[PDB]
Amino acid sequence: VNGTEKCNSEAQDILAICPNWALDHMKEKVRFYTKALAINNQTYIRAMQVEEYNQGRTVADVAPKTWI
Amino acid sequence: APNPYPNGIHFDRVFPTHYDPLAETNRTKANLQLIKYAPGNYSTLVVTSEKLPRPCIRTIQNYRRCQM
Amino acid sequence: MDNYFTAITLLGLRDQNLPPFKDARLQRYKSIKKMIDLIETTTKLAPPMPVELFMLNPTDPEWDDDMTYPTITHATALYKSSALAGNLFLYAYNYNNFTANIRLRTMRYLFPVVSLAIFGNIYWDYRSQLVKVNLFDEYIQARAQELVKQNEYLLEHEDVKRYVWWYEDLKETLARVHRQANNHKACDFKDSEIILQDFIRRYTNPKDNLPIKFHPQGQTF
Amino acid sequence: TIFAETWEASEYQYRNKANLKTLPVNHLGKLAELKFDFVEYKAHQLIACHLYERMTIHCMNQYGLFKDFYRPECLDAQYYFKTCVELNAAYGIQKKFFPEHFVGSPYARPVPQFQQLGL
Amino acid sequence: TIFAETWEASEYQYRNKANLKTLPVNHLGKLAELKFDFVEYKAHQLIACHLYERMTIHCMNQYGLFKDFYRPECLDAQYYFKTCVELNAAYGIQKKFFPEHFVGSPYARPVPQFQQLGL
Amino acid sequence: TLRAGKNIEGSGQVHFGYHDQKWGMPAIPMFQLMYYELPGNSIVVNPCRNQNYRLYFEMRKKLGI
Amino acid sequence: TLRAGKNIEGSGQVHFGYHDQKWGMPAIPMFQLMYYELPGNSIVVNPCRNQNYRLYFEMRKKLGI
Amino acid sequence: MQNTTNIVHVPVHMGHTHYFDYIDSFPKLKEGPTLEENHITNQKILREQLISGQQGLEQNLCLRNCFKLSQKRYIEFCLDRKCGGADFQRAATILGYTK
Amino acid sequence: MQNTTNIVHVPVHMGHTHYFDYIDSFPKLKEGPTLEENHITNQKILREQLISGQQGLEQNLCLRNCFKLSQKRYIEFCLDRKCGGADFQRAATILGYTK
Ligand SMILES: CCCCCCCCCCCCCCCCCC(=O)OC[C@H](COP(=O)([O-])OCC(O)COP(=O)([O-])OC[C@@H](COC(=O)CCCCCCCCCCCCCCCCC)OC(=O)CCCCCCCCCCCCCCCCC)OC(=O)CCCCCCCCCCCCCCCCC
Repeated sequence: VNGTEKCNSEAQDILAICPNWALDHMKEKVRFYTKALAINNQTYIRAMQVEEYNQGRTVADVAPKTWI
Repeated sequence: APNPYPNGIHFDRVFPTHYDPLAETNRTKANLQLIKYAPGNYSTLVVTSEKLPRPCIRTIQNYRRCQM
Repeated sequence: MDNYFTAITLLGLRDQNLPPFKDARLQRYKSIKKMIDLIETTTKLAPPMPVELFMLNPTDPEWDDDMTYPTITHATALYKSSALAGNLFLYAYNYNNFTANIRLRTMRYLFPVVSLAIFGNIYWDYRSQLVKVNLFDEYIQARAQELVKQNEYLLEHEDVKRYVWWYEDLKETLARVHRQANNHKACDFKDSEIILQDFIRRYTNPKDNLPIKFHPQGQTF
Repeated sequence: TIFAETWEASEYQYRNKANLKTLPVNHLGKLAELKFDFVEYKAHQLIACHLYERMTIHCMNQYGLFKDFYRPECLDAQYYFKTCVELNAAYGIQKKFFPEHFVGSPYARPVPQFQQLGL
Repeated sequence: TIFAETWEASEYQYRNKANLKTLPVNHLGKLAELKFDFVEYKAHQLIACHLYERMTIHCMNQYGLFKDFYRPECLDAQYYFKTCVELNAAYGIQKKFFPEHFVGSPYARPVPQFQQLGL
Repeated sequence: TLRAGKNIEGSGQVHFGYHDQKWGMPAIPMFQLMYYELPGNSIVVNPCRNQNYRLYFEMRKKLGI
Repeated sequence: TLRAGKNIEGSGQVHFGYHDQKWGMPAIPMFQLMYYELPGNSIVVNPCRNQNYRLYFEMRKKLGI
Repeated sequence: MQNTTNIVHVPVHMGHTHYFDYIDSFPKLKEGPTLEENHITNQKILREQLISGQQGLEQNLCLRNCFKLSQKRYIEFCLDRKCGGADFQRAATILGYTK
Repeated sequence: MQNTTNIVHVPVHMGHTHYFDYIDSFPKLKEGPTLEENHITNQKILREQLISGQQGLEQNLCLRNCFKLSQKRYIEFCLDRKCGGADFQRAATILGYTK
């Protein structure tokens, strides 16, 4: 509603009222999801990597076949 | 042996004795059902260091000598 | 060993049998390694939907009441009823003494007064517990219908349609995926890589520093 | 996802946590508890959780799902299959996003770079 | 160095280690065990380890260092003075180079910045 | 405590190390007049829980019950 | 163990938690034939220590002793 | 470390009594109004809210329920769909969320 | 955490014997020469060193002792004062410390 620049008092209430173990849990969640983000993106790069047997091939070269 | 230096650390057995090392001149003996005092009746605070293994030291000396 | 059913299906164990020799068999295991990374990536591209759709917000100040569950202690009422019946047997077993011996006149006179007070407590607790359970049951039903009509509109948002269209796109895509060869190589799903890569390219931007971006309502596991 | 028939038992043990569970290989002895006749190839018994599934299909083909499937040898096969795929899905996710929890990972106890030794 | 007569007892207790010793104030009761007459001002009894030092001087002035100083009231004063300045020197260095070991330090359990909470 | 995630070496409460021990109450009248064991039946739900029934009485009148 | 820096809760070796126990040799001939207690007098200094005396014999000859 | 070890951030005072160990008092503990004085105070606030603070209440309750949603785009959908097309910043000023 | 937990970096093989738990073998363990064969090999080295490796030894022993000092400035002071003015890089080549 007011933007981040006008929320210092509300940010200080979190650091004061939340117990220290809760702040350590909040700090660790950001570090875990940063790790999980890099892991999901490394899977993306390996998945979206074009192998040597698919050079220049697009969806037009796919055969009209299904799983069966 | 001199009176051990006053140490407020103690461990109760039956009831909280509220041990005060400054309330008496000579420290009363510890009874099994009353109290256990802190370890080191005659002990001071020092800083110590473990000694690295001899083979680990020989590799450090070889690196420094090869470095210089 | 996650993605078990996916890996078993890609290996063909649903319709055929693996080669009986370790050489070709172990190559076939490593051949689905690329496809698992593709299918894992596809399942992390789902668009968000309102969380207040099938789940009330537990952080709402309305639930600060910390109400408990009113119960009827059937076992307690049944025990105390049997203990009261035990007193009635003790009087009946000793009827002639309680009735004729004047030394027991006070027990004869005040036994029913105590028995009524004992019954009064047994039934009072049961009756009061019964009223509280009925008050609890009728409130959660009435309050729930008020919250349904209040949040019905959230099902009219386009995010619900965007979510279903993505799921149907994944179903049609995975149906087009097929095994192409039996050389026990990664190229056995050569055309399927193009299909899944086109799906991933459809909902993300590959030429970004972070193609998969984090948002609190995202997919991690 | 395990891309082989066999896995190192220690690679799925925790290093900085108490080890209260293992990830054992498929219990081949349970296959001999089935009294009826069936055809099973040895090339399918080592891959994780799949033997229990094939046993469940054999039991659900011989018997049904009502009053005949409810025998000790057939219910344990269905329970092992359901439990195996649940543990392996949990260990697989923990292997993907928490690789430093297991023995054998270089991040469980990181070895420092030589620049950190100050020599 | 403590720049006052009094110090918070909790500020010299460890937060992440077992507390087996304290840094107690001067034992004023030992001052009454001296049998001879002496002059002591109350303005000097609270500063750390100095009361035991003045007691030692009073005992070494009344008696000497041979066969007369060797009495329980005088030897405990010298032992307390030597032990007090040793413990305070160790606690002083630990307070200077390991301030994060003690209760009350903001680095014993650091509170994170708001930028680390991801809000 | 074990289920809560704390492995336990040894057993009992006679702590060998640097911990406070709590022996059983001496079965003599002196300690039996000063102390008494904690009765679990005296730990109760706060009566403020009964004030939630105010919602029920108001909902009934709103619905014409 | 306590002096070495490990605080001890409880006491004894009958571990309540997730640890292996060793109950002690059953005093029956079956276990008394397979097992025997560790004799401390059998843990010795390595005899290679005696080879340092070679330094003494060579020094005595160098000094003309 | 001692199993019975706690770190307290507010001052407490312990009792100097034999055989007992407890917190007998808190420094500078001021007693506010009684439970009866607070009750009378709250009755006056609730009475004025009952008599003079019930008109136009249905509209403010809808604005409050919309602002308890997770995402802002759902709040704007709630205000437009349920609150007769109210503005985000205009309703935030009514409820008192604007600085 | 189990108290009897160990992380080993080399392969071991545990014996599958009742009532006993131990390491019965090490995989791919190669047995070298016996204690007597090593003794005969070492004597051939010590005999050559005794007969033909004792001339000009005092100079090399002084260079070796100087290079066991802590700082380099003390090594140079040792070479200049004790070893007859030897050069640092030249003495390091004799001792085999140069690459
Ligand atoms: C390790 C094992 C663990 C297992 C667990 C179980 C352990 C065993 C428990 C055994 C004790 C209970 C015995 C239950 C019956 C067992 C059969 C038996 O008695 O032994 C054979 C017994 C023979 O005993 P014997 O050892 O061979 O020789 C006896 C001696 O010669 C001398 O003759 P005697 O007549 O003088 O001897 C009397 C004899 C036997 O006398 C009897 O007749 C037994 C009567 C027992 C009734 C107990 C109260 C039940 C009240 C009736 C409830 C009915 C509800 C029905 C609801 C729908 C209908 C409206 O002894 C007793 O009285 C036993 C009573 C035990 C004390 C119970 C007092 C409880 C008060 C404390 C409260 C505790 C809370 C729990 C209460 C649980 C209540 C359910 O057979 C008979 O007595 C035949 C009786 C035929 C006429 C009776 C017709 C029914 C009249 C019922 C009384 C009505 C009272 C008013 C109604 C009150 C409610 C409205």
